[PDB]
Amino acid sequence: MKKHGILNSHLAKILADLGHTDKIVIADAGLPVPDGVLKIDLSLKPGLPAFQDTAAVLAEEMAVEKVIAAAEIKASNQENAKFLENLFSEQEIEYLSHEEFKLLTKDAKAVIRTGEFTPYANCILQAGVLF
Amino acid sequence: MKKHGILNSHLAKILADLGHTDKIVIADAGLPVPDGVLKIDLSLKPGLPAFQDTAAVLAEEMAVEKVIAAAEIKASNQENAKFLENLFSEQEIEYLSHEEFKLLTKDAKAVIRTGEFTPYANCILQAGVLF
Amino acid sequence: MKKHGILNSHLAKILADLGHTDKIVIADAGLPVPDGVLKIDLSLKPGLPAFQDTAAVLAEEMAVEKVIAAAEIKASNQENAKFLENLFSEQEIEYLSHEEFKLLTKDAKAVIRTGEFTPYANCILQAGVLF
Amino acid sequence: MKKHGILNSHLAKILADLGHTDKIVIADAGLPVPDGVLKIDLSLKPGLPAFQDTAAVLAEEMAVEKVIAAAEIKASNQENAKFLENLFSEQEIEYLSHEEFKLLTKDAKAVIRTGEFTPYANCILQAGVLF
Amino acid sequence: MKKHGILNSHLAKILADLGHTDKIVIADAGLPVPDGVLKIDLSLKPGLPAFQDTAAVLAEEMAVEKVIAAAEIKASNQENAKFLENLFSEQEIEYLSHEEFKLLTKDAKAVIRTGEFTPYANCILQAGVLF
Amino acid sequence: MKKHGILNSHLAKILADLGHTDKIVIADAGLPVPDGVLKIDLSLKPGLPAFQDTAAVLAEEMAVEKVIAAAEIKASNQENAKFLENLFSEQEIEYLSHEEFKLLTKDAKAVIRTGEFTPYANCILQAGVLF
Amino acid sequence: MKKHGILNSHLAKILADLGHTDKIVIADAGLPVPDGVLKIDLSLKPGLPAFQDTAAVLAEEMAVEKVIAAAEIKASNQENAKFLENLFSEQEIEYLSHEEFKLLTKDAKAVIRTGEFTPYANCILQAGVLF
Amino acid sequence: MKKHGILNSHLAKILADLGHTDKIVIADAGLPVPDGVLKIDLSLKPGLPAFQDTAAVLAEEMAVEKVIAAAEIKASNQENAKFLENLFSEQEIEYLSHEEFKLLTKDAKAVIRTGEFTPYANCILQAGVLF
Amino acid sequence: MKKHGILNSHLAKILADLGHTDKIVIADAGLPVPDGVLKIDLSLKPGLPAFQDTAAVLAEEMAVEKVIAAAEIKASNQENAKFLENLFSEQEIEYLSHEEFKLLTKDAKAVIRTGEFTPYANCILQAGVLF
Amino acid sequence: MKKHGILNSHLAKILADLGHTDKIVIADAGLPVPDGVLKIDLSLKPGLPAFQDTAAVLAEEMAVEKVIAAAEIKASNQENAKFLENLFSEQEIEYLSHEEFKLLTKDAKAVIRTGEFTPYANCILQAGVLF
Ligand SMILES: O[C@@H]1[C@H](O)[C@H](O)CO[C@H]1O
Ligand SMILES: O[C@@H]1[C@H](O)[C@H](O)CO[C@H]1O
Ligand SMILES: O[C@@H]1[C@H](O)[C@H](O)CO[C@H]1O
Ligand SMILES: O[C@@H]1[C@H](O)[C@H](O)CO[C@H]1O
Ligand SMILES: O[C@@H]1[C@H](O)[C@H](O)CO[C@H]1O
Ligand SMILES: O[C@@H]1[C@H](O)[C@H](O)CO[C@H]1O
Ligand SMILES: O[C@@H]1[C@H](O)[C@H](O)CO[C@H]1O
Ligand SMILES: O[C@@H]1[C@H](O)[C@H](O)CO[C@H]1O
Ligand SMILES: O[C@@H]1[C@H](O)[C@H](O)CO[C@H]1O
Ligand SMILES: O[C@@H]1[C@H](O)[C@H](O)CO[C@H]1O
Ligand SMILES: [Cl-]
Ligand SMILES: [Cl-]
Ligand SMILES: [Cl-]
Ligand SMILES: [Cl-]
Repeated sequence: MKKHGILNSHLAKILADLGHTDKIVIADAGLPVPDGVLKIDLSLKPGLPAFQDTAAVLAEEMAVEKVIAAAEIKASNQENAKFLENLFSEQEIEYLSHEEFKLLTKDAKAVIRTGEFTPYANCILQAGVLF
Repeated sequence: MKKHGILNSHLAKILADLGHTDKIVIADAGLPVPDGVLKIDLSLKPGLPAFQDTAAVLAEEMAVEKVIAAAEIKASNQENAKFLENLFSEQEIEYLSHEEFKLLTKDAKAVIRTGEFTPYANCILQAGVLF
Repeated sequence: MKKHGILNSHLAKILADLGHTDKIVIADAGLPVPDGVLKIDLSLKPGLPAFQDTAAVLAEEMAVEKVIAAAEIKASNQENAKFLENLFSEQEIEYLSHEEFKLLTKDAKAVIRTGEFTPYANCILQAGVLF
Repeated sequence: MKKHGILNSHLAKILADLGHTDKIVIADAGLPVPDGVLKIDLSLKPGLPAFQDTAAVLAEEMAVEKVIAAAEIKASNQENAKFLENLFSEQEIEYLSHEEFKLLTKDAKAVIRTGEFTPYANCILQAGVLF
Repeated sequence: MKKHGILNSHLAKILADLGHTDKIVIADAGLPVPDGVLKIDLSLKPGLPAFQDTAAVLAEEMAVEKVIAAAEIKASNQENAKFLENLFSEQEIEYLSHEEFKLLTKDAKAVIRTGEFTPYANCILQAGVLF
Repeated sequence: MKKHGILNSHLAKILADLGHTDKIVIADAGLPVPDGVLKIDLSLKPGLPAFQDTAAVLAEEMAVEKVIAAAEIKASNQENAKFLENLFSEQEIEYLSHEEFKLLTKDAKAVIRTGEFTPYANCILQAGVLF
Repeated sequence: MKKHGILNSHLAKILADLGHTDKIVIADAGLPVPDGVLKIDLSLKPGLPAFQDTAAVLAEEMAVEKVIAAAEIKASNQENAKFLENLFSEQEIEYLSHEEFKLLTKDAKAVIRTGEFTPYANCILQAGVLF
Repeated sequence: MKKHGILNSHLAKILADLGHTDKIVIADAGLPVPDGVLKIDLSLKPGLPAFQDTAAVLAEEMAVEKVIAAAEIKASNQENAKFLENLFSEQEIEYLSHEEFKLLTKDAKAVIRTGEFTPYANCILQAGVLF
Repeated sequence: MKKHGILNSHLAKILADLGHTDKIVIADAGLPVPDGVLKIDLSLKPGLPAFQDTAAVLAEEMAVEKVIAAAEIKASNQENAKFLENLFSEQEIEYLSHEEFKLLTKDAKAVIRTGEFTPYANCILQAGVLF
Repeated sequence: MKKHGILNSHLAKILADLGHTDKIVIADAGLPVPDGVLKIDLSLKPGLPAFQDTAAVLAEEMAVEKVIAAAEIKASNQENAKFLENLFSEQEIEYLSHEEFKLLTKDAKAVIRTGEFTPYANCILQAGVLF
């Protein structure tokens, strides 16, 4: 067995190919996935796994230089919005309209679907560099 | 969005094709997957999701006529062994040696990998019929 | 066997991947299917299954926020036009010319072909969200 | 549009390649489909389409020289057992145990899944020749 | 064996998927086939099969709404040109320059190559509707 | 255009790869095709193209060292049986039961389906060598 | 074995699909091949096979109506330039700059790589028609 | 970028899928790779990378329960044989003849080719379990 | 461009993957190629390229450990037989019956077709090791 | 085994297809790889293989007519910037902004990932010609 890194086999393969500026998406159960973008569905049931649990694991296994989210999250999901601001305190966090956000997901290497059943609980993690 | 059934998109597709006697495997993080058998990895980190949570969701979404498990589970994982006996009280539960168990997984339609980090926490669910 | 959700295996797989705003098409026996769009043909013979039977089952298994149809349906197929109004009384219904309608089918995740042999008996169901 | 023959596009493609002795299977909603065998699911809901309706359409679009069903159908599904005898008057009807029946389906060019929710409502149609 | 419809298996598959306005092309031995368009070659030797024989069969198995040919056919192949006018008396026959004709072939579902060794013996059949 | 050789593009490709002892099959409209063997269907309608016309073209474009046919052809299809004897007078002709003939088609590089509607009008052409 | 036509199996397949105006390229060892264009490499070692030998065989097996070559060939490779003029005296020969020549290879059905080690020893053969 | 685990992207994907008892092979530049086994070639030039460098990195990123090597390594490659003994001092090391060794490579998930130019410098690492 | 090694791109790819004991076949124009074995056809016309020319090039670019040919070559092709003996003076040359020779070709990584039009001008080159 | 040329099997296949002006990229561990471009990862651990070592091997196995690097390398990576100037003395070295550089990589036939952990250690080698 693999000794280090993320436990999920599908996710390990995606992280392995990440280069500077590549993007991956963490999404709630309702975000549509653009045609041609790989979808890894980790959901089991509503709320499992949660957006917070998934984002935390990725933050620990991936070098993130920037986080992108939809402005709407501040209005309909303060709970998760705060979590995001706290988790990525050192990184740059940009808010765009949800419409623009969706547009940006077309360039993602993958969309990770969580079981999160709350509004606009989605974010784009942009890969940094280790040197 | 889909109104009923299992939330996970990968799993929904597998359940959709199940016919009487078809088998699927729920497995801990260490079970090897036979070549040619589809692998759906739901693990996020050790213990998430747990064997119990995964087995419970499947029991509710799939008609199971028989459950197969390795005798070794009774010796090294009484906790999960009891859970299994309780969850599938109405179904037939058969214990085989772990070696035989692995052999049977070659005929499964899929292996669902959980984040369970305890010994022999694996079982084979054999599909029943609705009429 | 799968206990909940739509009975058709091909359809279950499509519903499983629907995200907010994704579209699927229910078509009569004559609608052309754009290249690149998956076609699931349920027809057996003229009139079986009917547009009404198909649309009703889908309404029960999918959360629809908007319905789109060709304006020509009102004048050439009153029975079915009324059926739609009644079935999706709570959703927004939009009428476009058949020409524009056909153009929209290019973005659909799938086209479900029925055995319907009456004019303009087609519609686009746009997925809503569960939270 | 195609003027003659069966309406279903998927089925038309299967019938087109049929040669003397090739086999296709008409199945109820529970029959498991062997790996590698093409599956065409026409089901919409329990009981639609019915085994009888599907078998009737195939009978008039395909030259059948022999029908094969499971003996169990005579005891558990007398109504559909009679339908077959009546529908395939001139053809040779052979009965086998359900187990042997399933073995034969591995050689089928395709399995057509109906919405039939009654025990052992399955049969294999063996293609005849037109000269 | 298949009881009704066109005898050729490849062609039956093409006709089965035809929807209103879909196009197929019947070509002589020299017409180039655009990249991406399926080619079904029925030629055996020069003159076999003939343009006329192939067109006659398709006219009988397909609902033709409109026929398109190159104006050059009237100048260099009056024999086949007259044939076309008579075979499709009831349908609309449009003449375009051979150059425009070729551009339209790129939208066809298939090109059927015949053994015809006479100039401009090509035509596009546009599918109609059965209701 | 290609100046020499067989006119049919599909067949030209198969002949191009023939080595000493490779086999191709010419079949009537009813011969079943083993799974995995390429099928090139040249049929248009019953009797077109005929078994005789197809065999004659192949004989002229391929170096045949041996011909294999079913014994049943001599009694059930005298006309074609005589034709085969005349066309391949130089080569060795071997007659096997039809059942044994069919097993042999498993090793063929391709089965050419003709429009022939007369019994046992099939034969295997075994490639010879040009030096 | 195939009695007539070009000996190379790869090339025989390309010639079989040629229609009026289709193009194939004969190249020296250095010509780059555009992505998506089939490359058939016949080279063995420098000078084997030569540009001249390859062009001569193709000229005898393909109906060429036009030849296109880079203007630079006349000054940098006089020997081959003369050869091209002699071999294709009947057909139309057009000279374009090498850069423009390369853009043209994008539309070729295939690039045949020879062992030629002399500059600008490339040419495009445009298919003619046999009637 | 991925923060933890093995640096090589191809290798990370292989490690991610390892289950208990799965095998991977580290090979010198001359070992033949069985058909069907994925080959990841890390060689740059003779001696780079070395067997020792490769084996050491893998030992750090993978939980190995058993090592298998060819007995011939002890006599023909003492330096490397000793290196293995030392590196995997805590694991079980099994020596088979090179012939039997090669047979075992057929079951490997992958063969990692190094730039090692010394005799029998190959080994099979058998994955252990983390709990 | 590639500076060193064999000039042919297809062949370079085959040589690159060769491991100790791997086999490639050099064949005359009539040798049949087993299903599943890659065929690289270098033939242009009869006699070009010659068996001798092709074998000479491979001998120079590949480390040959053993050579296998059919005994029949000594009887019907003494010229090429002597060539082989001289070219591979240092290597082991084994003669088997042509029938056994053919069975061994099924294990080859590739068959290289030459333009050789003389009997039994075929041979299997078994790869050696560079250390 | 292959006697001459680069040792890496993956790289050998890429070099084999190189034509005049084709490009390959040598990258550090952080460079993102455009979609559709082949990625060959040689990295083993940070610093192995090094940018210099990889570039040196490619230089002697590939005819390079022009090198392209990012201007940023001169300021952030002076050591590797000098290496390049020194290694490619005769070749033309062009510098562009890192952004323009990345755009050019979309046209590369492949990206070779090294274990180089230093800023802007990337370069594009443009293939020259051998005559
Ligand atoms: O689920 C997503 C969003 O988070 C929001 O709920 C709107 O619909 C989808 O786009
Ligand atoms: O992880 C599984 C078992 O559950 C046990 O831990 C032994 O190794 C694997 O087969
Ligand atoms: O069948 C469809 C329509 O419903 C109408 O019948 C016109 O032709 C097709 O576009
Ligand atoms: O559904 C089929 C049978 O008809 C019976 O119900 C038993 O299970 C399946 O094999
Ligand atoms: O064969 C076709 C035409 O019918 C005409 O002969 C001109 O060349 C091809 O385009
Ligand atoms: O069509 C073939 C035979 O020629 C015969 O007609 C019997 O059925 C098929 O096997
Ligand atoms: O090899 C070709 C040309 O013939 C010329 O040598 C220049 O480089 C390539 O484009
Ligand atoms: O390279 C391998 C071995 O390590 C040994 O060198 C013999 O040849 C191959 O099998
Ligand atoms: O061409 C080959 C042989 O070399 C011999 O000519 C016999 O036929 C084929 O098997
Ligand atoms: O790794 C590369 C560069 O060399 C630099 O480190 C910036 O990120 C990537 O583009
Ligand atoms: Cl990892
Ligand atoms: Cl479902
Ligand atoms: Cl039909
Ligand atoms: Cl090489």
